[PDB]
Amino acid sequence: AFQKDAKSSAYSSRFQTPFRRRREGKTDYYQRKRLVTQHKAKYNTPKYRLVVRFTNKDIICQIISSTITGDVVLAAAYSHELPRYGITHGLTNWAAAYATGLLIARRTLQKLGLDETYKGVEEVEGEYELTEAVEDGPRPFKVFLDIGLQRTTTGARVFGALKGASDGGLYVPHSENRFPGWDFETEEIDPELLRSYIFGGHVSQYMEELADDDEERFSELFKGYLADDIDADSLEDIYTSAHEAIRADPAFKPTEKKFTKEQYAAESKKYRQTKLSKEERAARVAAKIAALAGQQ
Amino acid sequence: ARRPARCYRYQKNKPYPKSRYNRAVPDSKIRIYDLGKKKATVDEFPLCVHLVSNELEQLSSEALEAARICANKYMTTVSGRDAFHLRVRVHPFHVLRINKMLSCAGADRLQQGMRGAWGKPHGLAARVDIGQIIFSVRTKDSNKDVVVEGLRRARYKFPGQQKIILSKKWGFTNLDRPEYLKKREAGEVKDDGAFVKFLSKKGSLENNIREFPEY
Amino acid sequence: AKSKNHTAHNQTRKAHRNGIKKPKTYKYPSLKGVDPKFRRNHKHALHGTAKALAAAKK
Amino acid sequence: GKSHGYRSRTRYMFQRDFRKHGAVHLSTYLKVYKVGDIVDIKANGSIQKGMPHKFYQGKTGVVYNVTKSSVGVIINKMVGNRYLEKRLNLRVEHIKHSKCRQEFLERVKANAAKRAEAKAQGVAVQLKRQPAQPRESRIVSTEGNVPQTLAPVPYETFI
Amino acid sequence: QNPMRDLKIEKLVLNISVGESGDRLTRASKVLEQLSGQTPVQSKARYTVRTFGIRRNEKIAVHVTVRGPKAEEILERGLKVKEYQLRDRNFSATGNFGFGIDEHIDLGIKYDPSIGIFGMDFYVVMNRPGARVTRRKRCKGTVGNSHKTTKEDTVSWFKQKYDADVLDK
RNA sequence: GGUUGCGGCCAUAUCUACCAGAAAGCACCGUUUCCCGUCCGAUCAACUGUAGUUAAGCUGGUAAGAGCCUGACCGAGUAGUGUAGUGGGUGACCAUACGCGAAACUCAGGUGCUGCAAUCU
RNA sequence: GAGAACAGAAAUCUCCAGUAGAACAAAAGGGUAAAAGCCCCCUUGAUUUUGAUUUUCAGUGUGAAUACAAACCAUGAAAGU
RNA sequence: AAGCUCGUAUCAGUUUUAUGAGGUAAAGCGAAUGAUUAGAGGUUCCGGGGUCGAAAUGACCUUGACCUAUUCUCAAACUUUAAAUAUGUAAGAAGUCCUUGUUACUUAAUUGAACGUGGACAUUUGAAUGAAGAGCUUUUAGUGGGCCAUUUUUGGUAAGC
Ligand SMILES: [K+]
Ligand SMILES: [Mg+2]
Ligand SMILES: [Mg+2]
Ligand SMILES: [Mg+2]
Ligand SMILES: [Mg+2]
Ligand SMILES: [Mg+2]
Ligand SMILES: [Mg+2]
Ligand SMILES: [Mg+2]
Ligand SMILES: [Mg+2]
Ligand SMILES: [Mg+2]
Ligand SMILES: [Mg+2]
Ligand SMILES: [Mg+2]
Ligand SMILES: [Mg+2]
Ligand SMILES: [Mg+2]
Repeated sequence: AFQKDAKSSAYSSRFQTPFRRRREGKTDYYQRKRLVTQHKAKYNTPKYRLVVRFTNKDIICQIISSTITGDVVLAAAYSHELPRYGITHGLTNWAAAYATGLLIARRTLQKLGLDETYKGVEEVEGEYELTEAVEDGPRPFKVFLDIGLQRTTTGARVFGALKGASDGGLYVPHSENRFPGWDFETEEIDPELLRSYIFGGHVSQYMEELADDDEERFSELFKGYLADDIDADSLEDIYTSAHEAIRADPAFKPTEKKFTKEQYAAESKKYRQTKLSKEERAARVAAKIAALAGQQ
Repeated sequence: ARRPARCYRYQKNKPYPKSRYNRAVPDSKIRIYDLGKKKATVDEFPLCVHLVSNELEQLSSEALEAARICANKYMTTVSGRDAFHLRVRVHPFHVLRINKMLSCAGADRLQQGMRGAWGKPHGLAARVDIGQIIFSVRTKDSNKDVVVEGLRRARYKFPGQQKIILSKKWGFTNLDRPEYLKKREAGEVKDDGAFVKFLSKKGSLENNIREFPEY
Repeated sequence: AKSKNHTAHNQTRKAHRNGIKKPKTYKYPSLKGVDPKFRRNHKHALHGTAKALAAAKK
Repeated sequence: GKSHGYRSRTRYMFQRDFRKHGAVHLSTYLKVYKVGDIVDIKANGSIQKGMPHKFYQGKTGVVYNVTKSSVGVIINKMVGNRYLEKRLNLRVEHIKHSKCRQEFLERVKANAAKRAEAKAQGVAVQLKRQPAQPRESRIVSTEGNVPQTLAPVPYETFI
Repeated sequence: QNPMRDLKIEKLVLNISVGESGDRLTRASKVLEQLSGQTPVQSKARYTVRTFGIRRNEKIAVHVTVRGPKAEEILERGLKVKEYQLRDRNFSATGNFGFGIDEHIDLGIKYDPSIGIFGMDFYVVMNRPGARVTRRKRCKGTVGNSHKTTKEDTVSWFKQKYDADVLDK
C-alpha cells in the first residue's frame, strides 16, 4: 500500500499479539489479575466479582467467579428487566443503576438462600453503610466491584450500581467518596443528594427545569415521559415502587423465546458467507490467470 | 614487520570479529570483492568456476588481496577487462592478535613475560571450511581455460590446498544450467541487476502479473 | 612461586567412595516452614481430636 | 574480579520465551496447589518477586507450605557427597503442576480396573509394565512390492 | 450518496511558539486567549538546541484548542486574513490543513502595544462522525479506509464551503 | 447460527486491500441541569434512547496476499554429536564402526477454537 | 511520513504509522505498554516484634534477598498492593 | 578402627517408560541487533556539487546516503530455530479410593484445609538389571605442592609453557 502500510515481513513475524480481549480493548488484565487471584491458602474459594457494565441503552450487572475454562455467572441482572418492576425510561441513568444493583443483590441472595437474613437497607436514606454480618449466623455474601475500564469518578453510575447492590444485602466493600454528594472539600457525603440520585432526583429536577425553560427541548428529551403521562415528581415513587417490586420478586422470569434457537440459527445462516474450499480458490486463481489471453 | 602466516594458519581461536569489544582493528587488505564485468547480466556469463578450499584454515586478508590481484591481472590481460566477473566469496572477519616481544636485548628487564599476554589486533583473516568457495568467477564457456588458469595462478598465494571446480550452475545462480535455461524459456526469470529475479507460484497474482509477464 | 588455582579433579571419585546418599525420606515430615496461622489451628484441631478420641474409648 | 551474584549467568535462563512476553495469563493464578503436590520450577523473569535461584530452574519438588501468593517447595539439593533438604518460597508464577506422576496415576487407575475385571472374569493379571520386546516373526509379501535394487552412487560435485 | 460521512471540523488549534518564556510568552498567551475565549496552555521545550535560549521544560510556546462554532468562526476570521486562498501544499495527506498568519491584530481588537504583535498558526483537524472510535477508552478502534479523511476530500470540502480556492500544485 | 457482558487458550485470532451484514445486540450518534473532568463536554462525567446511521467501529467473506499455525521417507539420516581403534594423514583435518540426530530449505494443508450468562426474524 | 507565520536539517502545534527500534539514578544482562515507562493525586511498608527460608556455604558468619505470622499504617471505589 | 540397629531386607556413578529444565554444537542472516560485497529500481526533496542551463535543479551525470525488491560473506560477549552428551522428578501398601470426627484456620455456607476414626483392594505389591545386605553412630591418621593421556577448552607464534 503506502510507504508505511502493508508492514514489513520481519515486523509481522516478530510482532507479539496481545491477549484477544486486550486487542478488542475490553479486558484490563492488570486489574483482572488482582480481582480474580485468590489467596492460595483457601484453595477453592471463588472470588466473586460484581461486574457492572454500561452499554448504550442497557446496564449489565453480573456476579461472576473465575475458573480455568472460563468465567462462570452465578446471577445476572439487566436494566432491560426493569420494565417488569415498573421502570420504563432512563434505563441507563443513576437510578436505574441503583435498581439493577438492588435487583442483582436480591436475586443472588435468593439463589444462595440468604434473602431472609441480610435484608440490607430497606429504608433507603442515602446513608453510607456496609452490609454487616449477623451474630451467630452466616457471613454476608461478599463480592468485589468490577468496573472494568470505566473511570472512577465521583457520581458514576457504576458506583450507583455498587450502592444498589450493597443496599440489597450483598457485602460489597467500598468507600463513600465516589457517590454523588461526597463533599470533596470535607470528609463527609451529602446523604440527601445521594438519596436524590438513588430516586432519580437529578433527572426530575432537570425535567422541571426544562419545563420552566424552553419546552421544545423538553419535548425532545423526556418525550416518552409525556407520552406515558409521567410527571417529574412521580419519579421518586416510581423508583420506590420499583425497589419494592424488586425485593418482592427478584426471581428472574426469563423471556418466552419465540422463534426457538434452531429457527434462530436457520434464519441467521442465510446472511452468512461461507469459506470457499481450496478447490474453489484454485479455480478462481486459474480463472484470473486465464483472463489474460494476452495482457489485460 | 608482519608475522609469517604460518603463525595464524589454523582456526585455533573462537571467532574474534571487530565489534564494540575491539574498536581498534586495522583495515582489511582486501577491500574490493567484485571485479571484472560485475554489471554483466546473468545471461552473459553462463560458465562458473570456483576456487574451493580443501582445508579448515584461515586465509589472511593480505593473501586474499594478493590472490585477487593476481587472478584479476591474469584474466584481464589474457581475456580482456570485461570478459569475466570475479567475486571473492570469503571476507576476513577474524581479527588476529599479537603479543609483542619486539627488540632491545635485555627485554627481561622491561617485559612482563607471559603476564598480561592478551594480544592487540594484528591483522585480519577469513575462516574457511573444507569445500568452502574462496573465489568464484563467471564468464563465457569460451573463456574456461583463461579463467581456470587465473584461479590456478591465484592458488599460489594461499596456504593449504585449493581445488578448481567447474560449477554445474549457471553463472552465480543456484540453478543447474538446464534448469536455468528451462526457467528462461518459460519466461519466469527477469534481469534485475547483474543478478536476476525468479517468478514464484506464491504471492499476489497482481504482482506476479506485473512482473514476469509470462502469461 | 605460583601454584594450582582450582580443580574439581578427583572430587566425584571422592564423593562416590562413600556414595551420593539419597536423603532418607520419613513419613510425617517436619512442619518447620508451615504457615504459623495454619500451625496454630492445627494444634487446636489435633488437641480437639485427641480429646474426642479419648472420650470415644468406651 | 570474579562475579557470582544471585542472578549471575541467568541471561538466557530467565528470558521470556520469544513472542511470549508481557502479562502472565490468569490460569497460572487460578491453579490450586496443595501440600504434597509435585511441581516443576521454572522462573518467570517478569515476576522478580518470589523468584527461585537459578539452581532450582528445572528442578521438581514437593509443596510443603501454602501462603497467600506463594508455596513452599521441598527440593533435594546435591551438596558435596549427599543431599540436603532445601525449602524454597516461590510465588505461583514460577511453578506449575508436574506431570511427572500422571502416567503413574492413570496406570494405577487402569491397574485397579484391570484387577477388578480379572477377579470378576478369571485368572490373569499382567499388571507390571514391560520394556519394548523383540519383534515377533512376520511374513513380508512382494505382491506389488518386488525388491528394488539400489547401488551406491558415484561421486560428483554439484557445486 | 453518503449518509453520515459528512466531513466536518474536528478541532482548530491556534499555536504561537515564542522563542522565549517570559513577558513575550505571557503576551502571546493573552493574544490567543482573547480571541479563543478560553484559557490556553503553555507548552514546554524538550531540548536546548541553540540560538533560542530554550531549555528543557521552559514553557516556550502557547496553544489553544477550540471546537464547534467558535472554531468555525476563528477559522473564517483567519481565512479572511488569507483572502480565502490556500496552497495545495497546506493540505496534509491525512485530510487536515493549516496556515499561518502574522500581524494577529488585523482581526478584533487593535495593536495594543501593552500586548504587542504576534503571529499565529492555524491548524484545522477534520474528521467525520464516528471519530470517537479512535479516541474512546473502551474498544478503541481504527477508522476504516473509506471513512478516512483524505487530502482530496478535504480540498473539495474546503472549496465547496467558504467559496475558497487552492493554489498551483 | 448472529449478538452482547464476562472469559479460557493468547495471531489458525495478527496485518494489508476490498466486499457484505437480515433480526436483535453493539455501536456511531443527540444534549449539558445535575455529579464530574478538561486549554477544549474531543477524552472523562451526567442526561435522553429522544433527532439521525450502518458511514465507521464490530462481525463475516474474498486474496496463486504478508505473517502465523500444522504436517511430511522435503531437504536429511545431511550438519552436529556420545562411544571405539597401535584407523588414514607431516599436518590441517578426515574416513570407518556402534548409537542419537537437527536448523535452514521445499512442498502440502489451515486462518481461531471454545466456557458461563443473557438475548435475537 | 504528511502538514502549519517567523521556524531552517533541530524549537511549538496536528494527524497518520509506530512490539518498544524509548524510558526506567548508575555497569551490563534480564524485565516491563490501559506498565515497571511519562504526568498527576495521596502518602511514609525506608515502621514495630521476633522467628523460618534462598545465595555465597562449613550448609558458619556477613551482605543481599524470599514467603509468612503478630501489630500499626499508606493508598485505592475495590480486589489488592 | 570400633562397632551398633536390623536383615521377609534395603538401595544403585546403569538402562527403560512417563514427564520437566537447558540455549552449547549445528544452523540463520531475502528473520531482530551488530558486521558486510555488488548491482538494479525510486528520492535529481537527494548533502550537494560537475555540466550546461541567461539563471533554476530546470534536463542529465555523479558520488554519498535514504526507500524498495535482490545479492556475497560473518558473530565468545548476536539470534527465530535448535540437537548429541550431561541433568530434575516419578514408576505404590508412607498406594488408590470410600464413610465421617477436630479446629481458635478458612468458607456466603460442612465450604474447604490439614490431621484423624472406620472400610475394600498381596501370585506381576504394579518397568529392567544388579544387590560379599541395608541403615546408623562415634572417633581419629595422613593429606590440603601434584602431574600425565584422550576429548572439550582459554592465554600465547609456540613450548616437555
Ligand atoms: K595453495
Ligand atoms: Mg485500575
Ligand atoms: Mg586460543
Ligand atoms: Mg595448592
Ligand atoms: Mg528460555
Ligand atoms: Mg459529545
Ligand atoms: Mg461516557
Ligand atoms: Mg458498510
Ligand atoms: Mg499467505
Ligand atoms: Mg583404549
Ligand atoms: Mg498504572
Ligand atoms: Mg556482597
Ligand atoms: Mg551461555
Ligand atoms: Mg557456531
